[PDB]
Amino acid sequence: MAPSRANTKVIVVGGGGTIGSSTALHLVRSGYTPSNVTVLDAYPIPSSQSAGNDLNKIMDADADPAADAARQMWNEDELFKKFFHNTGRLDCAHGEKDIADLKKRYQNLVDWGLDATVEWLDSEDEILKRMPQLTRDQIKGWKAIFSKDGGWLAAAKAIKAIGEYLRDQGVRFGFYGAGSFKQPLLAEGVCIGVETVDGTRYYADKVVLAAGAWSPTLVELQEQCVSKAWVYGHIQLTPEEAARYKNSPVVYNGDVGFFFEPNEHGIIKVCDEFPGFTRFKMHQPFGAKAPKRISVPRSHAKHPTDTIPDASIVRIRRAIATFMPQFKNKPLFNQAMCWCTDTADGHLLICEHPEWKNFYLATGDSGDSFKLLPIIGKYVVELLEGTLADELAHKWRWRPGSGDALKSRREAPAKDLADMPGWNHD
Ligand SMILES: *Cc1cc2c(cc1C)nc1c(=O)[nH]c(=O)nc-1n2C[C@H](O)[C@H](O)[C@H](O)COP(=O)(O)OP(=O)(O)OC[C@H]1O[C@@H](n2cnc3c(N)ncnc32)[C@H](O)[C@@H]1O
Repeated sequence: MAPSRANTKVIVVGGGGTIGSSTALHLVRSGYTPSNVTVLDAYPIPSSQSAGNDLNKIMDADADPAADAARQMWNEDELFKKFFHNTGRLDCAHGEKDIADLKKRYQNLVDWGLDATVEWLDSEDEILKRMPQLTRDQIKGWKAIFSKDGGWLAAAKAIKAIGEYLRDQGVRFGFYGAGSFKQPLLAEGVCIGVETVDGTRYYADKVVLAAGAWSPTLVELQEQCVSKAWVYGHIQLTPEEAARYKNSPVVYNGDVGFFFEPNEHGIIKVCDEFPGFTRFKMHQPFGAKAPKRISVPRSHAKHPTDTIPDASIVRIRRAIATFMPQFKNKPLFNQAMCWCTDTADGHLLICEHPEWKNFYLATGDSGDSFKLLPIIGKYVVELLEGTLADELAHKWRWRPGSGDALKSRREAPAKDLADMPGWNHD
């Protein structure tokens, strides 16, 4: 019957990204033999097109079991702890609608699962006493929640640290044409390996597809996942300017955008807040009988001259003019699109393929899974071994026809890059 952990060969497709690197880590921590694990990625770990290849991501206070288990590891696991910056978060709102919603969010913590960590800031001057770097004339009528819990995650560094640990263990890697998945290798309905674009054939007992936004492009997912991009750009502070924002909280206003503490090189990343962009084109995933119109990521790693739409730049410039008016003349550089894939309900897609035995999906990240990096591979290993909790097996199940992922649980259906000029410089 089935091999032991030490004798099981596993291929992790997308193992240079978030879910895939975590899966490879948890296979080695679980006592799989490192040389029996093969990481395949289009790009070397940390993949240059991974959504986790970022200077920073937010760590919030999500009460979910996966998020809580990840939070404990960001605080306690020596591989990850140094990459969690506990700056806290300043969530601001203005206008009657946004303030009323913020006030209810705050009350839902008092009423329910404790505040302790959280403060209501009921005026401009209370926001300024927390964050003196803001400008009063730009925050007229604002209120905020200040949370001391959470902060930001040094995302690319964390995936790089997993990759170094995996290399030092003796995990096997294939990248570029030797890593770019083309198709599963099927033998009478059982997946026994993968073929890459260069024609290399890798054989294993189990295959994990952790290909992020590329997952519905690579195999037929029946629109369960729809891929979308979000945007950012960067500004460079002088050492004196950057020292003002040492340990600064993540600052967010849902009408405006958000920005992070400068990194150790003085760079602040600034983001819009919006429902994402698709990039529909004709493509034929493995298991599709003909080409289909699907959202296919427009990869900045493949197209490094790409930037972001003009509309996005206007929004990011508005966010800088509002949060950091003293920096409005700094150029916005290293502008990029970053891709995720939404399910209709925003829950993960972590399941065995219904026809291809031993081929597992680990995707549906839905734009909020970087914080799960330390833990998510544990659940994927449980899935491979048949021990995943039944409630999670159901929540993460194969579910075509379960709702429109174009809108997902977001405010609107995503707009398409074909309609949003300014990002293509070919
Ligand atoms: C884009 C984005 C995401 C994001 C965010 C802001 C932006 C702009 N803010 C976040 C935040 O504050 N907090 C948080 O927890 N998450 C946030 N996110 C979302 C997060 O980045 C994603 O949910 C998560 O990183 C997705 O992980 P996943 O593992 O699913 O995807 P990935 O890291 O992109 O990795 C996919 C890998 O697949 C490889 N690939 C693609 N095609 C192939 C082929 N053909 N063969 C082999 N490998 C392939 C990619 O190269 C990549 O490494």
